Amino acid sequence: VVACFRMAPLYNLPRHRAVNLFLQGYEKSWIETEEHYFEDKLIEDLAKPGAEPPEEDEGTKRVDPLH
Amino acid sequence: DDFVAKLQDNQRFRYNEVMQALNMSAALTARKTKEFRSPPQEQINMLLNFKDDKSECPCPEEIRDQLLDFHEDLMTHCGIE
Repeated sequence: VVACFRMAPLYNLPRHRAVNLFLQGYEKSWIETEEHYFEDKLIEDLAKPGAEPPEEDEGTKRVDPLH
Repeated sequence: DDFVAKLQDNQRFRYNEVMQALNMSAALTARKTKEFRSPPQEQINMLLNFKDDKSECPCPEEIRDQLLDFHEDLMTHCGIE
């Protein structure tokens, strides 16, 4: 268990070998666990006919971007 | 680079503070040395628990207020706000 206490902590690893671990730990810890809600706004904006009747189509209703 | 350097210095300081204070309690030392007995990936996975408020990471608050500030600027750049 002496070796168990003495496995090299990150303060003994080379700087790049610990930056490369930080880059992959920060992801799962923060980037992967970050939540933002845009689904109800993206669909609301994608189903909006944007000035289509004012647009000089002179025809039937064009299918919206969601369609 | 700076974040790991400051975290690497703190991990050596927090190891010295246990290696010159291990004779107060052997059992408490055996519990504070689990961090250094854990594999290096797990060490940096548990040292990166600044988010939320469970706060089992032993990292100081001044280093905590550095990643917590970089992460806000990164989302400002990414447009997530």
